[PDB]
Amino acid sequence: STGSATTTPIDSLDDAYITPVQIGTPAQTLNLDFDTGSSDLWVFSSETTASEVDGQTIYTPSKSTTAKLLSGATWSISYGDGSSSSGDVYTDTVSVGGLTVTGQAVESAKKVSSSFTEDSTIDGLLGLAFSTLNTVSPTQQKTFFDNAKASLDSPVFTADLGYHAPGTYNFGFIDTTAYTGSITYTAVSTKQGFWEWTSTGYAVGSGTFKSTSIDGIADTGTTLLYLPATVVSAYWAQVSGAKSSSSVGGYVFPCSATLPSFTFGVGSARIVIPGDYIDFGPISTGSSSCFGGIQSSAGIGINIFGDVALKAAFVVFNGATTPTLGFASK
Repeated sequence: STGSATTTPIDSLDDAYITPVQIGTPAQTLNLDFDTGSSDLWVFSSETTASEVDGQTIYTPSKSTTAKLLSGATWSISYGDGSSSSGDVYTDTVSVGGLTVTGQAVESAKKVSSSFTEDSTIDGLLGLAFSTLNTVSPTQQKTFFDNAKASLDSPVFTADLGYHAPGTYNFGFIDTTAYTGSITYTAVSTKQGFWEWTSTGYAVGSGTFKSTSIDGIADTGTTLLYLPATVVSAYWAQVSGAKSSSSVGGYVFPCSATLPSFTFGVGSARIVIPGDYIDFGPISTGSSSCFGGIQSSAGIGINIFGDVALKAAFVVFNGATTPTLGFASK
């Protein structure tokens, strides 16, 4: 089997991407944030504290003939930005782009933190990191991908995020028309439950490539590119007027600037992030100070190849017995 679904930016900045997901019988379609940095499939629901729902589409398990309460199971998750959600668990039929999993753990939110409430466009998350990070207790649950894997033509999914445009998540096959050149594969460590890999270095604009190992995670659920302070400083030094602002919480730059590209290494190959991808617009409405798309990972404790990086590539999440990551230009 295979699946193929379009993923769409939630706003003009590509702050996140939503992908339609069919849950239950009859189908209830929710727009979920596919997140290769976490491993819970959770949804706004009929059980969500009413004051914490503001425009999201909710899953109502009582209206699904295939929903079954997973007795005793609870979940609770905290994300790197300080947001959180928690609740109980159903199993139900979940389909993505024509690909169907029966008995998928659907984590029903009883509580969500303010940033989820305040984002009316995201109805939940669909985790695609390794199932070892799944927060369901006392019986940990498998991701959608993990459940689908055996049925897939090939045990892979691919992320093809658009810049200011829709893209595609495919399951079970590699669309050879979706990228240019060849796919370069690179080793993955699953020891932290992430799609963790080592970039071979970077360049800023037309500058020379610096060969240096950068361990990080391929994370579709993170907006920006978080890299070591040395790297990030070298990037923003090429932008006149750019500075790190503690009050804003990162590098800002004059909105009048033309940003240089940023290249990262995948083995001997190179992925080029165009400068425009690194502009996340005024820090506040009407401001001429713009927020940078490359930020320091210092104090996060991990480097994160988020959407800014991933949207410059066709990315293969290879879930073979020994997982690997593939990157191609596109």
